[PDB]
This record gives sequence, structure tokens and C-alpha cells, in this order.
Amino acid sequence: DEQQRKRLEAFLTQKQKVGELKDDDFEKISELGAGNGGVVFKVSHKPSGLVMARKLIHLEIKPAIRNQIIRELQVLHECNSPYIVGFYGAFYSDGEISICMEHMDGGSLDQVLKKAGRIPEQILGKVSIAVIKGLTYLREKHKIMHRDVKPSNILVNSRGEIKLCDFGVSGQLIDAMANAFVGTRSYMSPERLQGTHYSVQSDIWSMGLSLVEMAVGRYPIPPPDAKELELMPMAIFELLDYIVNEPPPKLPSGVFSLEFQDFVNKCLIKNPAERADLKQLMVHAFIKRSDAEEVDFAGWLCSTIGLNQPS
Amino acid sequence: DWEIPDGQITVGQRIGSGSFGTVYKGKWHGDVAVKMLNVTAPTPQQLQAFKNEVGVLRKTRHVNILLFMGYSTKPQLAIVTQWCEGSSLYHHLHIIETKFEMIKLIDIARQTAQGMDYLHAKSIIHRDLKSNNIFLHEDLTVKIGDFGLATVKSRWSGSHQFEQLSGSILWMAPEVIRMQDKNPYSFQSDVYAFGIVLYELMTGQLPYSNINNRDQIIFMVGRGYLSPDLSKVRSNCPKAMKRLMAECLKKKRDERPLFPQILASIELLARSLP
Ligand SMILES: Nc1ncnc2c1ncn2[C@@H]1O[C@H](COP(=O)(O)OP(=O)(O)NP(=O)(O)O)[C@@H](O)[C@H]1O
Ligand SMILES: Nc1ncnc2c1ncn2[C@@H]1O[C@H](COP(=O)(O)OP(=O)(O)NP(=O)(O)O)[C@@H](O)[C@H]1O
Ligand SMILES: Cn1cnc2c(F)c(Nc3ccc(Br)cc3F)c(C(=O)NOCCO)cc21
Ligand SMILES: [Mg+2]
Ligand SMILES: [Mg+2]
Repeated sequence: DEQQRKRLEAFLTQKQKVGELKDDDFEKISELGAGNGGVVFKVSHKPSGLVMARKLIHLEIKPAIRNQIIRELQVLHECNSPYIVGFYGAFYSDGEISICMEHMDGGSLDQVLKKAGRIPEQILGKVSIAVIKGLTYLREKHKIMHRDVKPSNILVNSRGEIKLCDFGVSGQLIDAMANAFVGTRSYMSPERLQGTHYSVQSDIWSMGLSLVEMAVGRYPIPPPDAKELELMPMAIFELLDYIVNEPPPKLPSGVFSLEFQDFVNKCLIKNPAERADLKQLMVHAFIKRSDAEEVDFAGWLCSTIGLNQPS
Repeated sequence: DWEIPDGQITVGQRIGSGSFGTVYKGKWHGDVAVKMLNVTAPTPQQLQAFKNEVGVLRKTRHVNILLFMGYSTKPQLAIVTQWCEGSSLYHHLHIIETKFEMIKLIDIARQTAQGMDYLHAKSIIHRDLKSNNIFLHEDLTVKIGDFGLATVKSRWSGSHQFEQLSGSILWMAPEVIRMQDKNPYSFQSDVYAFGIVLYELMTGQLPYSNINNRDQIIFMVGRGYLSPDLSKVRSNCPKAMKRLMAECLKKKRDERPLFPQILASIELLARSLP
């Protein structure tokens, strides 16, 4: 719309003010987070005064592969959407890859979920809109697919934006990542755990699992106990086995509308083809409704974090 | 009491992090490797098992075994082990792409079994054998690090050590992967890892080169659906060797050989060769 076109064009403006990205041009302010693969810092780019986030992935790969990674990451200069995190530049130095991206002062919904305990369906409604729009922009305009939707990779800021990031744009980085140490929990849809990515559908499973996890405040595999639910340590291999050989999770009985409960149920169908696609979810009841609602997302966020109301 | 006060170790440049620590190049009557463990505040019940394990690890001495020098609990819990010059086997095979003659490949395999055979002889399960934990001192001798240490690799609850399972997944035996069949870590689980390392040496590749999904490997290897593709073994590799690799990789652990037999096989084909 108009406020989005303003914001999108304002980014490209600040982006031209940044030239070559050298490691000496950055001053470290604060840490933002870390995962099992990278560490992210809030930083100020001295030549341009901007403030960005700088993820630092430390891979031990051969330099031929690493140079193709950097080269492939430069497609991120083409992703320009209000639902995709802004990208300033990637480069290599001191043995680490740097991806420099726009700073999202709300954080990832994984952090925000811990500060909130649960997230209200009215909010999640607006979140589902953004994720669906974001996967869409990735599937049509670039014919690439996310491959890692989970609450850690949905980012949110004080202007009420909800953007995707950390999507698989670099083919060689996907390969390189697959020599990782084991994680504690998976968002991988059951076909990918036996076969390969079944187009955008398998991103959609993860979105559903992320919605449930956030709606209830708890990793939903295995689904909550009988009395842990009225209160409203599994092996990684067993979770993967549970995802393939057990019925998918579902929302609680009476706490959420029926339109929302159906939406996630359409997302968590074990067959990727019977599962719903983007055009289906795009005109679902729960999305039709959550789009009409005038939810104040920016304020709900600043409240939840403990920052004073914005605007 | 194999402890070390704070002021003794000169901690230096941060090198990198692994499955259960972060390594720094330190000083302690010479260059050491200081690995700052992950389990920060340990249990007095955990701490006594860690001390007990250090006792077993201090009494280990072999030409192919990184010397264990002891530990320090002062600022944070830490491990002090011999520092190695030069690169790990992982770097040589997969980063530097060092062009060893096939005769030296077999010799790297021989010394590694040689070293594993000693750990097993002293009833020590490595739990983390991989080319990242094999260094090549002076581009000659093989040196195995990061062995044992079960108690600080599997964080506790109070008096219960339960391996939540960590490490790089490519070398994990299936029964290890599943984490169900009682004590999953065993001599044969190391033999399996050793097999994966053979796969490295014989192919110049990591296994599952066409799978680029961590959890997909974990599920399929653990369900017996996935197996390293032995096709990829380079053409100039001994037949007697490829058959040895396949014995270590048996999906059922009980079919795998032990290192006495393994080391035997490699020396036999080492002699009878040029
Ligand atoms: N551009 C950004 N702005 C603000 N916070 C960010 C940004 N990028 C990442 N973060 C946060 O900092 C952390 C970065 O971790 P990240 O490398 O994405 O791993 P992760 O997604 O949390 N988990 P994993 O995928 O297993 O490595 C996350 O917890 C995010 O919440
Ligand atoms: N004793 C050592 N001397 C010199 N370099 C070392 C030593 N131990 C580890 N390193 C290096 O330090 C970095 C981190 O090592 P480490 O924490 O052991 O990770 P890892 O070996 O890859 N996986 P794991 O050993 O199972 O945790 C790597 O670059 C190693 O090659
Ligand atoms: C496997 N794969 C293939 N392409 C990738 C990529 F472009 C990534 N980055 C990335 C992408 C878009 C934005 Br907008 C910002 C980013 F930083 C990441 C990543 O960051 N994964 O997080 C791991 C924990 O560090 C992973 C990729
Ligand atoms: Mg992330
Ligand atoms: Mg090591």
C-alpha cells in the first residue's frame, strides 16, 4: 500500500549510502542472540551511521565452497518486500561469513513468545497473514523456498512489521549446514524427514507447528498432557519418529475459535498434497477474519517487551 | 586431585567451539589447549564423577592419544590438553584438500586404529570419534583428542546423567542416534565412527553428500533407511580396505568388529601392498 511503499523505498535510500562492507567499518554495540550455527550483533556502520544486525556464521568449509556461498547470498539484494527482512550485504573475513541485515528492534517471535508466555489468537492472526505473504513473495518473485520457518526466523519491530528471514537462498550453504551438531527439536515437515521439499507446502507445515507452539507457549511435540493442558525431555530421534509415525498436533478444545483451530489443522496434514497451499490459506476463514480485525500489533509488542507505547 | 588454580593458566586466542566446549590457545608450561566446557555450574554429584573421569584420563599415555593434562574449575570449568600444531584430519580432507599418497592414507588409518585400540584396552569409549578429533602432529603421527568425558557431554539433573545426545551426526552409529537401547555408546559405536572416518579417507568426501537436511539424516540413519554410499570409494583403493570399512558400518552393532581385529586387517594390507 502507501505506508509500505514509503518504507520500502526509504530502505533502498539508506542502502545506497552503504558501499563496500569491510570489517573495520563496524563498531559492536550489543549482542542480539545466538543459535547453533551463528551469533548475531547489533552494530553501527561507521561510514554510513546506520545501525544493522550482523549475523556471523562460522563454517569450516573449503574456500571454493565458501566463495560460492558469498556469491549466492548476493541474491538477497533482490529480495525487497515488507515481509522479508532487509538485506545490506554479505561478505567474508576473519574466518566467518557476515550477513548484514536491517535491525528489527522487537526481536524474533521466539524471544517475544518467552516474554509473553502465550500469544493471543488475534495477534497470531496478523502473524499468519505476514508469513503467508512472505512465503508467497519468495515462491513467485524468486522461485526459492524458505525451508526453515520457525518462530526464531520471524522478526518483528516497533513499527508493527512482521518479516521473514534466514530462508534458504544459498544452495551451497544448505549443503554446508547439513554437517551440524544435533538440535533439540525440529520443525521439519514429515515428508522432508523421509524425502525432499514438496514445494511451498512443506514450509506451511512448519508455519502451522510454529502457530501451535506460540498459541500455547510450548513446543507441541509431544502434545500436552491431560492436566498440563488444563494448566492454561524427549529424544530428538523420537520427535522425528513422532512427527512421521504419529498424528499431528492440534489446538486445545475450547480456548481458540473454530476457524483458527481448522486453519492449523489444514496446515498440519501429514500428506503434503492433502495439506493446504498458499492460495488456500490466503482465503481461509481465519485469515479473512484476522485481516478485517484492527489489531494494534505494534503496541501489543512494546507492552509485551516492557517498552513504553510507541507512535 | 588433578585440579589447577585460576592464575596458573594464561588463556589466549579463542579458537572455536564444538559439541561440548570452546577451545582457546593457552599457556601452561608451554602451549596448551584450554576448552571452556559448556556445563557452567556443575553439580557436586556431577563434579565428583568428572573428577573421577579425569583420574582415568590422566593415566592415559599413547603416541596416538592427545595427552590429558588435567582440569581447572576456577573461573569456569575447563579442560587442559596438549596443544597441537597443524591441522585436523577434517581440515586436511575437506578444507585444505591435501593430496596424500594412498600409502599415507592407509597409514593415517593404521595409527588411528592403533590409538583407538589403546583406549578400548583401557576400557575407554570415545563417544566422539570423527576426523575433527584427529590431528596430524608435524604432518606425521596421528593424535586422537576429545575422547571420553561422558559426564560433561551429557548435562545432568542432580544425580542422573542422561545423554541428550550431542556431537556431529555424520559419525553417530544408528543405535546411538536412536538413544533407546540402554547404554547406546559402546566400543562398536566407536568402530562405527571409525568406519565413517574410513569413508572420509577412501572417498575424500563426507558421507551423505546428496542429503542436505540435518533431521532427515538423523531420522533415516536412525531408522536404518540411510547408509553411506560406498560407490563413492575412489578407484585406487584396496579391495581389502573397502571390505573393512563395510564391517565397521554394520547397522546392527553386534556385527561390527573390535579394534584388535581392525588394526590387524590394516597392517596386513599395509605390508602386502607396494
Ligand atoms: N536481524 C535481526 N534483528 C534482531 N534480532 C535478530 C536478527 N537476526 C537474528 N536475531 C535474533 O538473534 C538470534 C539469532 O540467532 P539465529 O542465528 O537466527 O539462530 P536461531 O534462529 O535462534 N536458532 P538456529 O536456527 O537453531 O541457529 C535469534 O534468537 C533472533 O531472535
Ligand atoms: N587440543 C587442541 N589443539 C589445537 N586445536 C584444537 C584442539 N582441540 C580442538 N582444536 C581446534 O579447535 C576448534 C574447536 O574444537 P572442538 O571444540 O573440539 O570442536 P570439534 O572437535 O569440531 N567437535 P567436538 O571435538 O566433538 O566438540 C577446531 O578448529 C579444532 O580443530
Ligand atoms: C541454509 N541456507 C541457505 N541460504 C541461507 C541463508 F541465506 C541464511 N541467512 C539469511 C537469509 C536471509 C536473510 Br534476509 C538473512 C539471513 F541471515 C541462512 C541463515 O542465516 N541460517 O541461520 C542458521 C543459524 O545461524 C541459512 C541459509
Ligand atoms: Mg534464525
Ligand atoms: Mg577436536
